[PDB]
Amino acid sequence: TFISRFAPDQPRKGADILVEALERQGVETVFAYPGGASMEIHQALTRSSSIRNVLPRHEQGGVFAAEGYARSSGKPGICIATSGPGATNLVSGLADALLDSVPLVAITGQVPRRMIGTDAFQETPIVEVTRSITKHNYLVMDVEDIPRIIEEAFFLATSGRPGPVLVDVPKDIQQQLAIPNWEQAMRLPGYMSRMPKPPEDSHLEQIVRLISESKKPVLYVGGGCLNSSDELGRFVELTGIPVASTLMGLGSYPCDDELSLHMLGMHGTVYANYAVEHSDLLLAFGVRFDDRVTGKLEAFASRAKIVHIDIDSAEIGKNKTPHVSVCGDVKLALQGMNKVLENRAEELKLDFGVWRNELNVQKQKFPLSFKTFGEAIPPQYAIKVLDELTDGKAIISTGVGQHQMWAAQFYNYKKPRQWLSSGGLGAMGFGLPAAIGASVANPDAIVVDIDGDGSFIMNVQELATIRVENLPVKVLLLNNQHLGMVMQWEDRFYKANRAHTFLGDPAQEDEIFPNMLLFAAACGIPAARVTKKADLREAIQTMLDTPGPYLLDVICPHQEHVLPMIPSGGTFNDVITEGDGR
Amino acid sequence: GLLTDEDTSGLRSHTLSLLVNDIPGVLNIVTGVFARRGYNIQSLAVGHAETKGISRITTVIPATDESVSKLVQQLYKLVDVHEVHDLTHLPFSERELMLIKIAVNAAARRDVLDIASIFRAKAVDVSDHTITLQLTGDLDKMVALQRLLEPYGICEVARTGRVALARES
Amino acid sequence: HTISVFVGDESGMINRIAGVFARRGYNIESLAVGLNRDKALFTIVVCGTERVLQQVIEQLQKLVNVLKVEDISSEPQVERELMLVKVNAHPESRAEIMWLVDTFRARVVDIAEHALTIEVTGDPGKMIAVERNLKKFQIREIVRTGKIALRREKM
Amino acid sequence: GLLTDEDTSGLRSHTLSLLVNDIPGVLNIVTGVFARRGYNIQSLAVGHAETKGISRITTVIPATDESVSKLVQQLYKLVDVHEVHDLTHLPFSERELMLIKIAVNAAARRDVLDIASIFRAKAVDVSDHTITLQLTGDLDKMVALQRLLEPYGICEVARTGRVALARES
Amino acid sequence: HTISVFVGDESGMINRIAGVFARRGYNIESLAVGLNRDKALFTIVVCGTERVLQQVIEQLQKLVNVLKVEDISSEPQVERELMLVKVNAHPESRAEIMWLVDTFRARVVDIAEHALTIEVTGDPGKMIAVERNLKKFQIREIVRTGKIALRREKM
Ligand SMILES: Cc1cc2nc3c(=O)[nH]c(=O)nc-3n(C[C@H](O)[C@H](O)[C@H](O)COP(=O)(O)OP(=O)(O)OC[C@H]3O[C@@H](n4cnc5c(N)ncnc54)[C@H](O)[C@@H]3O)c2cc1C
Ligand SMILES: Cc1ncc(C[n+]2csc(CCOP(=O)(O)OP(=O)(O)O)c2C)c(N)n1
Ligand SMILES: [Mg+2]
Repeated sequence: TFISRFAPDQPRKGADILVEALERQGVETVFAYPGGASMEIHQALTRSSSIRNVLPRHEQGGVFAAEGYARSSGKPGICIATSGPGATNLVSGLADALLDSVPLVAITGQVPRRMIGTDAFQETPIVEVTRSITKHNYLVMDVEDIPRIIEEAFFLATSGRPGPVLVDVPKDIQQQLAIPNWEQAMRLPGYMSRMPKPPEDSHLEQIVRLISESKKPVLYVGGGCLNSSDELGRFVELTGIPVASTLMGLGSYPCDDELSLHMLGMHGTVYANYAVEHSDLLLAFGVRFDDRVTGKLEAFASRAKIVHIDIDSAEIGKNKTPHVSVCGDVKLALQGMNKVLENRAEELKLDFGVWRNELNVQKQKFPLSFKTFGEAIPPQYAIKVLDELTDGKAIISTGVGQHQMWAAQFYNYKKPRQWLSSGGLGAMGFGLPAAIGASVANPDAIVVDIDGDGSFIMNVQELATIRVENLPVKVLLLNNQHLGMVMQWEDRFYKANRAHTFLGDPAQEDEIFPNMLLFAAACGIPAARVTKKADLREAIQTMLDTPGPYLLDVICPHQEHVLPMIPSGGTFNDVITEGDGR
Repeated sequence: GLLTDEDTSGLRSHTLSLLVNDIPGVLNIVTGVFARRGYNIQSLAVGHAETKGISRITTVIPATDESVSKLVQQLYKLVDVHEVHDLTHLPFSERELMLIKIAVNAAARRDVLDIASIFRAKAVDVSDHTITLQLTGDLDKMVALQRLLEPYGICEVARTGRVALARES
Repeated sequence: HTISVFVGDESGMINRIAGVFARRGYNIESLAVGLNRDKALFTIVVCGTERVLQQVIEQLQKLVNVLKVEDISSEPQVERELMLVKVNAHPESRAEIMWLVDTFRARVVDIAEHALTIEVTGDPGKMIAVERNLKKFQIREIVRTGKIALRREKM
Repeated sequence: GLLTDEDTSGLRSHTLSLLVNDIPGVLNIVTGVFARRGYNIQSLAVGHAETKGISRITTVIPATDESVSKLVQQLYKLVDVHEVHDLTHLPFSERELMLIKIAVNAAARRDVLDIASIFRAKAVDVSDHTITLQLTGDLDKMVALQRLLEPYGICEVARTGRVALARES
Repeated sequence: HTISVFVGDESGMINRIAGVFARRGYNIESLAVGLNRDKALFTIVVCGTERVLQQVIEQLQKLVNVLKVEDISSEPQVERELMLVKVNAHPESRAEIMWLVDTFRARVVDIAEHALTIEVTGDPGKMIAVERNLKKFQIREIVRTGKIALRREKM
């Protein structure tokens, strides 16, 4: 039973129909940059207290907060932008949630429907701009079918590969007064034809008929186990396969058990690449098999037999050819995998100690070491410092780049969605606004954050959102005055130059740029600035007890580079062995 | 530069019979996928299917069936697509009208309509400035007429693109 | 309210075109296009007023690849629309589709015992006949090309 | 030397409708008899009969019916022959297609298709180099067209040989 | 996988030809030939791979009388195959073979009260239609010539 804010037969502004239809899905936090054209929905918000406006400081910060609330809860996050230019700034985060497969909903105003696309004022035909980068768009032309498409949006947000749905409403639609006809069905006829049915064990038979055939398995898990809390851990409790977790799957397998292969691929852990490029059956639970993990299409575990479980039918065979393939919701089909294979628990193989012996001799022979050149803090140490101090579970946001994988390869994750990424979009500036939404998905819980020196700056505006919303974000700044990802891509691609990698001021290159203390002190937030390891455990000690938010500022050494890095279309033969910036 | 060019097929040339809703922008959501999958669309012809309220797009894509399997399920990722049918590995009707205006004189108009009588082209409109044929059938009969009407004073060949249904026979 | 578009050297020529009816919010009634290596002649009918038709004949020329847009509506056209209807070929009811494809004067390309396929061609007035008159027999799957127009040229 | 010659009949010219199995070499067992009985085979056209699994050969042999009675029972000495029918002393349909490519110019192509319109010859393929008729009917209409297309630039007359069934009328 | 053969002055020209598919063990799918006093144009489709097709286009030139063998398969051909079907002409079921010979557009040469004879001509796709579509009426005796091909010649 929905607690209706008003009468069920009140002909009112469509934003009232809209904002009730959000709470009728059961959502509680929006991100609503205010409306010179989406005006009524912020007005209809203010007559509600079940929904919360975390009003961002930028709409790209807003949609990344709508990312950050989505992929730190699993509830489909809702941004609201103003029409036109506000909606153009979603196009960042909508391109995140499609590539990162994140259930997002983007409500946005449009202009009057008598003025749509007329080269009008405050207009961007964003229903047609973001056609290529969302799961669905909407351009509703009546009040009576506003919650038709809204429940269809949250259908399309939850169902299939969970994508973003930009849902647009014209300004004169909410300024048109009509009655909410609530319970009408999903006008969604084609999507039910591939609304993915539960794949039964007869389809999973040729997985488990090949589990015993598998001598060298690997558990190539990723963003499809984003709902698998312990179901993947139950699966490895049943059969014991060494994992290979990607970035949206970092957390899914709690990466501190015996098969602790953190991240695989071209930038992963080199001993998980050894785990994946030596298998005879590449078992995959929810991965998109991209270029910067596979390297080559045909040589990425060429000696394996790919099985690949996805909710998305189109993903199956998209980047990588599968040997035998089965669709279906993984966490549902894992409950139809582990809770059915107990009849075969005395029948199945479990003979992977000779495969667990391969990783053990190559765990330490292929290590996760660093170079403490003097005392300039290895950030790869500083995240092993993090889980030494963050008391275990920590919901962590990241920007992207060299500092992205430093959280990946060097934090011991304990739960999916207690981790944020942009691996698909690879969005710089995603980090700190992802800490905004994570601090309302899991508000009281530890929302620690890390950001690079530019990606912190690239969305530094949403620092002001924190003090307004009292969020306890714990943001680290892995500063190196440098575009930290592509400076290694100078070296290992072509040349050891410094071609526009230097982010800092060349007049004060030895000094900090910019002064992130006086960033947080500008928005009144407490801050720090770290370069030495003695204060490193001290600063996080000051961080996790700080009331409300906290910033700090480690200094990454500007010439420190990460294994591995292959050119696109590569194998583990083409690994780099020790690449630095010196 | 007057006439549309010769033929709309290569070697690969897969045909996909889309079946989408009658959304006002539903073409742009569908060829939006052909663009965003890096496919040239060699020919396309949309129209309203048997259930009035949905559409039907018949496309021609130069892609091998490995890449088409990266499209038929990828076109399923669209919301409005009810079904796609890779007709190219099936026997299928391939009929396409082709309105060919040809500028002719009086005596040459005799030596055009006979060719139009060969192809069962109903010469839909004639003047003294010109005659406009309208032939229909497979694309080989389309390209045969245009290969044979290039000797004559052709004008705007307003074609329509390959339209298909897989025959049961 | 119909438009013929001639476009030049690009790929995804339709995406420029079918965008700028959707992003302009002006609905296409139908469309078809004979694409080639560099040339394509669209034929687009847009169910709008002549005022908004005057916009989109020039707003489609805000696109770059368009060599020519001509609103062909005012001319005496030849609107010819093909419709490869696949009809249920049950011989209890096939027996009258015989003349009811002879009336519309269309070939029948492929026949099965329960599915025959006809090739109705021409005036959309005659096409909406078949979409209604042959709807009285159970239709498997109508596929139809878009309405194509040309100038009935005299001087 | 391009065209096939004029006609496939003499005075005697018996026709035998064979009815043989669909053995892969079953033609060579049948014309093996026409050779080993010293018969020239004036025309022959094989094909699959009404029961899919058997064939049907329609032959033309210049032999009088005394010598044909030394063949119809002699063809019965073959194993695969189910029946032979001496159709020549019966009324029988005698239809034979005849694909006649003719090299023509533009104006002469007018003065060919009209002749093809006389014989109800569907001009199956046309170019500017040539036109290829396809007429069908009795062999007299076959030889009449080839006697009338020898004035034109004929090309490979890909005939098919007399095909027969004895009419019940 | 089809072959056109032009042969010279001998008798029993077919015996050289129909031998060297049997004695080579490579099955003919169909055959027909317009023999004359010295000339004959075979048209042989051999259901084999293009490798073994490459053999028999030259192994038939191991015969002496063959003036020319051309594998016509790669060309755009005109495969036209006649099929003088004699159909049971019962007027309860004759009444629909009327249009079902008009669809395939064939003359009907001789009619009796229980046996009519049609003359279906052309594409083997259209011929296997009649062999299936008119199989739904009781067929007395199909006789068919072999598929005949020619070059759709352009330069
Ligand atoms: C510069 C850079 C370098 C990188 N290097 C690497 C690397 O070396 N190795 C590596 O592994 N990653 C790397 N990444 C990250 C990588 O780009 C993404 O993590 C990966 O492409 C997407 O994650 P995923 O495929 O595992 O899951 P996602 O793509 O995020 O989603 C899982 C996939 O399976 C299916 N799925 C989605 N939802 C569900 C569901 N609810 N149930 C079942 N199935 C579902 C979907 O089809 C989806 O495609 C890098 C990223 C960047 C930006
Ligand atoms: C706007 C944008 N530009 C460029 C990139 C590609 N890119 C990702 S990270 C990166 C450099 C990394 O800098 P930063 O994100 O601040 O973290 P760092 O590794 O320097 O600590 C680049 C060039 C991107 N994802 N987004
Ligand atoms: Mg940085």
